Amino acid sequence: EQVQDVPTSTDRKPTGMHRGPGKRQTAPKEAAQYQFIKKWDLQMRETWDELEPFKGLPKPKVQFGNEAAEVIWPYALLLENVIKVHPYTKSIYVYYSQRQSTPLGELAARVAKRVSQAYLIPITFHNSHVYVEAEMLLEYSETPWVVVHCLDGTHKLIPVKPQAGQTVKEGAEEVLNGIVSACNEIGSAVKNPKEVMRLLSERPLQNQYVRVNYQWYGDTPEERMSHLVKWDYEPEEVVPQLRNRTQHVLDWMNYDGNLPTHNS
Amino acid sequence: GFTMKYKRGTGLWDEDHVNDFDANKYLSARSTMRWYYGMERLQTRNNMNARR
Amino acid sequence: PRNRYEGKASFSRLSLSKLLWAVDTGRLNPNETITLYHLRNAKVIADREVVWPGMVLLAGNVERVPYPLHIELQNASAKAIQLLEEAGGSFTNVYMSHEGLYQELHPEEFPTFMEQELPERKGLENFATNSRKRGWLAQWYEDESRYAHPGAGRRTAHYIRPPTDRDFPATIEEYELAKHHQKWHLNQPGSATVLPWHSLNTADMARRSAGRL
Amino acid sequence: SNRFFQKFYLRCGNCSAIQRSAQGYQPIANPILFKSDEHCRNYHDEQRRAAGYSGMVVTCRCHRCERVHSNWKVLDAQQFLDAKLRMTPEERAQRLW
Amino acid sequence: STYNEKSWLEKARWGAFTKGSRPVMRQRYSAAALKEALEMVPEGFETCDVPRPPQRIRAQSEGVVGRWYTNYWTLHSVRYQCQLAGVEWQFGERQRPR
Amino acid sequence: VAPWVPPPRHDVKVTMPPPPGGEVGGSYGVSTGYSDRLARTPYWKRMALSTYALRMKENETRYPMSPHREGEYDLRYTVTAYPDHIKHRPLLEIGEAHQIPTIEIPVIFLVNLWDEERLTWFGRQYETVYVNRNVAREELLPQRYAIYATEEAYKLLGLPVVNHSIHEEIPKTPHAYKKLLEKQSYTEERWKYTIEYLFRKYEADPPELQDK
Amino acid sequence: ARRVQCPTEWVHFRMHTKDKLKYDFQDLAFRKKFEYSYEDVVANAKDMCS
Amino acid sequence: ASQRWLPLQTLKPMGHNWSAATRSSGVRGPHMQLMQERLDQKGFGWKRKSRSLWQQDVATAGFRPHRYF
Amino acid sequence: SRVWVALGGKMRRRRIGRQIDVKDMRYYWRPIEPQYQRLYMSRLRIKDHSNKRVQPMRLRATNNDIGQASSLKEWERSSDRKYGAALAPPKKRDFEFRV
Amino acid sequence: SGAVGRGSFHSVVAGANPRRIPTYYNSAYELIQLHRAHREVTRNFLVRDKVFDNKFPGCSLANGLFKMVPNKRGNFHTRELTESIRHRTIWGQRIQQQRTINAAILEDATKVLSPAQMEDRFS
Amino acid sequence: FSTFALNPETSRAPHGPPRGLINRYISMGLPPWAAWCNRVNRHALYRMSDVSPRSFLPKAPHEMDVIWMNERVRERVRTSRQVQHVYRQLKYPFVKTGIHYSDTLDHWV
Amino acid sequence: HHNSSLPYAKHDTNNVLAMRLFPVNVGVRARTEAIRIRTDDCLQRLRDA
Amino acid sequence: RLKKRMVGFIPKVIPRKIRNNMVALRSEANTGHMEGYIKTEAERLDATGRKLQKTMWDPVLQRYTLMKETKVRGPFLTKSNIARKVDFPVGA
RNA sequence: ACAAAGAGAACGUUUAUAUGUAAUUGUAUGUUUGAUUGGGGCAAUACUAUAUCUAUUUAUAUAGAAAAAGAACUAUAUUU
Ligand SMILES: NC(=O)c1ccc[n+]([C@@H]2O[C@H](COP(=O)([O-])OP(=O)(O)OC[C@H]3O[C@@H](n4cnc5c(N)ncnc54)[C@H](O)[C@@H]3O)[C@@H](O)[C@H]2O)c1
Ligand SMILES: [Zn+2]
Repeated sequence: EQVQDVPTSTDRKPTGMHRGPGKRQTAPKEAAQYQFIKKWDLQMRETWDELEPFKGLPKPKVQFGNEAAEVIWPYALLLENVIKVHPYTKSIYVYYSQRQSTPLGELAARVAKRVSQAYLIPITFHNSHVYVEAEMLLEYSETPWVVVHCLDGTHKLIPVKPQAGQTVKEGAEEVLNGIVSACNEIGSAVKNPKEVMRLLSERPLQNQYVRVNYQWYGDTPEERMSHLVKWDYEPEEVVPQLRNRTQHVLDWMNYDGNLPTHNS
Repeated sequence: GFTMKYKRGTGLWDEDHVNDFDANKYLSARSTMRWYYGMERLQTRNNMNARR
Repeated sequence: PRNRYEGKASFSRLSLSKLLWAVDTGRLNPNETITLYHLRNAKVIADREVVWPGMVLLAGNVERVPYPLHIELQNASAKAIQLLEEAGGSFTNVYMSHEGLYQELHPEEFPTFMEQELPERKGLENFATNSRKRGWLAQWYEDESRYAHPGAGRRTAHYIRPPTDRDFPATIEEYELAKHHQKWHLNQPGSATVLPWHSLNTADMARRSAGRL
Repeated sequence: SNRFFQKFYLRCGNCSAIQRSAQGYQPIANPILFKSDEHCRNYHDEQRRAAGYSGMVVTCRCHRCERVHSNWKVLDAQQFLDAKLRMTPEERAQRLW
Repeated sequence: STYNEKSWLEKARWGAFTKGSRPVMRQRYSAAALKEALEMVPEGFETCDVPRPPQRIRAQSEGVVGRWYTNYWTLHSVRYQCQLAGVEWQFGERQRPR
Repeated sequence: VAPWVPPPRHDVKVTMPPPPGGEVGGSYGVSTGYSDRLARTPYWKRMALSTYALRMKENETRYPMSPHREGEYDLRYTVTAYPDHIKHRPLLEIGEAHQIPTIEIPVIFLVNLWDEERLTWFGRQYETVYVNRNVAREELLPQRYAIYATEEAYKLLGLPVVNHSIHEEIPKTPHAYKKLLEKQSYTEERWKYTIEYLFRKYEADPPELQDK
Repeated sequence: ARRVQCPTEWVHFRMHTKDKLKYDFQDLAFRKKFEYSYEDVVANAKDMCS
Repeated sequence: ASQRWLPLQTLKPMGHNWSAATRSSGVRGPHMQLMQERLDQKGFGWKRKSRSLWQQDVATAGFRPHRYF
Repeated sequence: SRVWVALGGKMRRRRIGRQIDVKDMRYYWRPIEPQYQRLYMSRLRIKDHSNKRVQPMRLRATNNDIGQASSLKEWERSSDRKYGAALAPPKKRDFEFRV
Repeated sequence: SGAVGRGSFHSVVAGANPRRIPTYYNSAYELIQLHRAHREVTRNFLVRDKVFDNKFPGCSLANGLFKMVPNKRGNFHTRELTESIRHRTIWGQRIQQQRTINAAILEDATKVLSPAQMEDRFS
Repeated sequence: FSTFALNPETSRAPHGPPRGLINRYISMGLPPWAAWCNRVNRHALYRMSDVSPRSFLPKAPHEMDVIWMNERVRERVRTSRQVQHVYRQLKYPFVKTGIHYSDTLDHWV
Repeated sequence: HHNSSLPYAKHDTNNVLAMRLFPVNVGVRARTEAIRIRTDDCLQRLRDA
Repeated sequence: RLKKRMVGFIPKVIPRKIRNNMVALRSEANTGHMEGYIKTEAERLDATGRKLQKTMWDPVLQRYTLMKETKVRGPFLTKSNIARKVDFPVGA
């Protein structure tokens, strides 16, 4: 990892004065010391890389608004922001200007760039059909837009319109309810579904680039699938195929006159 | 251990389902009074024991 | 060479001659579908011969059955079935779990219907759902079970409900595992579904590899 | 590990939202190529969950405050009824489900 | 321990301990003696919550007493005499989670 | 000889035996409590001193749990009356190696403490710091610079009650600890995991488009 | 003080037989529980007409 | 009768998993020790893995040289 | 007439180079010669000696005698362990069953 | 459960049973095991009500109580007695059902050829 | 025990009651070291199910001195090296010199 | 020598007439159990005629 | 027991044990078959630098196929005995 | 006991790797007298070892090794 040149020794005076095998050589507590110390000294030389684990993942398309991909995301964070969209939406693009002239234009781009960072990449990781991508345009475009596509090839625009008084910490939440609304509305207003039921069940994984720091989830791919495992207590399926008893349907209520009375 | 305790009183008389190997061929006059009084005793000796 | 593990399908043989001998003798009533309660309570078979699972009807030298005879037994032999079925009878092979074996022999201890669990998976493979024995689930299996969930794709045809909103592999390690498997096995049609390449050699996961149909 | 099913009733510390989180059936590490450390600490750890998360930090995501933390107090299900039965019918909509 | 409450023979016979094929509620109440037990099942209660105690806990229903509905064995035994009696079990059934 | 044999421990209820010893604080090993005060008073007496509304409060069955030892199963229903072995297990099982690594605990500093060697702050006043387990015990606590960061320590000082889960679980292996560091890095120092801190790198222009 | 005041090898009559039930055994106080007399076992089981 | 048609036999391209000349081959019971259970790839290796066990029972597969075994 | 048929002697150790038509005499269920039939089946006869009309114990447990133990007038009250519970499939428990 | 001709619930498969009312059966063996079973339920009530008649004055002091502890008698009534009534009822139906058929057979048969040969045809 | 690569958690045994020998002793609460017993008598699966631990205190509890919180001297049955002899030994806990500062009595103790 | 399958000499082994006509796909112990269920039918067809 | 190496009739030579005298003629048709074969003196001595080959009934295929020699110890169908795919001169 | 590791290593424990005649366990043969142990053959279709010699004359099982029909390792070569 570039820090694996641990000196196979350590300053510590060897306990066990006498003699024997295993003396004066590194310990797995000391091997983690030098690993951290010489990790920091790179992290000052800036040569230290964090794409050492994420070597198989296809390196995301670099772009100036697409820094959301190169971030190593905490798996305990992508669990919190569990956003889901209608499955027939193939992609989401969120473009926004670089510098925004009007004061309310800088408001929206803040929301876009926020939603470009906060809510877009969880949707990728959670839904895995959508190809979430964000690009920062370069001009005084005081309004960002969102291109919510769909599997049928159709698509819409979602003019990112936050209110002047609101913050951006909810301006996205509005935009969120402005996208996940459309996604179902587009997916409800689709044409014949037999085709998109094939593409969707053919669309490869779009979220491969996503870099998830599986923190305290490193035991086995069982817990790496912990966001797909979804407990469902009180599950309800009350539609039984009842098979009634046609032959001798009566005759349960007509027998064993218990201990025949005085007449018989 | 398990000794068929659900059979102690579930016999038709008092001398039944009580294992008494101590028998004899001819139980005499007072050995028979001793016997009949015996079966009922360890039938009421058992009960009021188990009731107390 | 003849071991009996926990769950073996080894029946005690009730020769059809015995059952046919009784029905005329008068121990068994030909009207009432002769479930194993009647056989046990009429002293046709004792306690020392009904060990789970119940019995097996064997057409032993019985070249003919004269009257329409109805039976609810466990795993009749194929000839014994085609003998009752010729004389207008029936044979609906009940293959009850052990919990069902009790509540059929001593129902005077179960005042109400205490629900019965379906038999072991090994039994459902061979008797309970197999129409060759007219197992009692050969109606249900084709009617309700053999159909997948109305949302399941190709990979999740066996889950009670498709665990994803899309048939395809969910995450990377479910994918690269299936991207390697489908070319680990030479590219077969269904080889997409990753399978464990180690055979436990258990008797439960054993179903008739060769046999009649 | 785990072999038997059990559902706990975890009480958050931030909102005290008594949410229940179960523990499914996760099969034993393979005995065919046995490994003494991974097994005997799978088992000993299993008594520690089976006794209501004795020596473990509980890490499940809340349902009320949507976030994952480690602040849950594992309620034995007669300390839960002590709590559930003693909440006005409106706060049962607030803290319970 | 100089005195053991029970010899190992009865630390190792779970049949006297577990609830398996063994009734754990002795008294069988009448019709009106149940409609007067369920009167104290409080509103907000649901059988879907009182769980099965583990094996290591004895199977003992001390009967219908104060807060009997939390005794998992008293609850599901009363719930069963309400069947043989015909009383209408309002509360929910054991929801086997999946 | 015993003049005045003491009365049973928790005999305070009028028509039910006192809970077994051990549960009240005494000697374990016996399941069923019994108090000769209760068994001698005839039945009508026990029904005199009590009304029906009360017996339903002391009949009360707290079935698995114990009403007294809060959080532990009632010791008249366990396999044997001793305390639950499983909950109070010794930290080392019968075979494992003692590789319990160095653990750092949270302490509430009580005076603005300022190191003169790193020239920075061990800790501000009234802020909880994760310090070594043998700095705290040996250097921070004996002098009055710090105390532990327990729940009640917060209560005594005037701070919003925070649950650090101080030693809620000890890790018996380094990599079993370096997972616990990842849990505690999330709950305690949460600002590390905001969408704003994962993007200090990018709050403005991607650096390749700025001046020089 | 709650203990019984003799080495329990002398009072082993109580610990192994079916006196394990008829006796208080809390912290080795081998003292008899309450026990009805036979004038009462029938006074309490006839008044019920059992 | 019903004119329904079914073949005479089911041909499965499956291969038998018990070869008479292979040692641990067979169909084992659902609770027998699966093929080479506890062995860990070594001859009688489940013995060598006993010292590795954390704690064993008081009566645990001890010394027993096959004498009149 | 109860043979105790046993498999071939040399069927796993050394195969390469042995005769071509004797590498298969190892495959038949041959009887063991009666001089050993009587030795091994001697430990089974002892079950009730001097009773000239009880047959020897069998090698495998025949299906009717297993129940013969629980077909005794004293076992009629053990619902469990009757009608075959060991050789039954593994019991099924409450989904909450736990130890 | 089976135990009568109604078919156990294992007619989940809708196995019908046609060609019925086909057999006159005198219920010979079943009436035998009824008189045997009716003797048990009465031979059980005799036990459930055994009450001390101590013909001796030594242990006369229980001459009013039942011969079984109240908890046990309260069990044996429910374990063995009330079971034996169900087992008696079962035969009280497997016969009351089979008679219903015979009542129908012995009419449709009496007509055809003879009311004299009839109880010879069914002899 | 199942053989698939990725076994997602589930309510019940997905493929029937878990097969294998060691799954047989876990299905009854025992620990996986029961697989190494030669005799599993009704006392044995009692002995090793840890109903009541075979584990005691070095001195009398009424006369104990060093603060043993919840510990015993549990005996660890070891099986020896190449020739597997079974021997057992009593393993203690690790007592440290607890040199604390109880600020009640403003001094180390 | 050092062969395993000596040519068909006079031995009444499995139905070699049907060992030729059968899919090699199936394993052995599942073939010799299936050339018989083929032959078992060829025996019924012959008896009926 | 000791006595690990026997001493009565230590045979001069011994055909089965010689650097490659017993060879598993595994089938070139990667059906996993093998037919253990001791190289005779015609190949015991290195008359063959080439790895032995023979035509033998492949009992699986029921066809005479090649038998390339190979050490008798080893898995006989490894991921090296996969043949690269090829489109046959048949088909459209 | 020696060494490793873990505890800001305040000292007691637990491990791992090691196995000490300080270690008290068990083996240390059998047959003819000190050598021999195998399967054949010639010596009246006798064979004590008699007398001679030969040689792919083969080392059964159980765990591992080879997973289709095919296969390896070793034991006074009946082999506790
Ligand atoms: N293998 C078995 O478990 C088994 C065997 C024989 C009988 N049973 C039947 O089980 C029934 C009880 O149900 P379960 O098996 O779930 O266990 P259970 O006995 O715990 O059932 C709950 C409770 O129902 C009550 N009850 C049972 N039968 C009753 C009756 N006839 N009238 C009134 N109350 C009654 C008892 O209090 C019992 O404890 C009994 O009626 C019994 O005859 C079960
Ligand atoms: Zn919360």
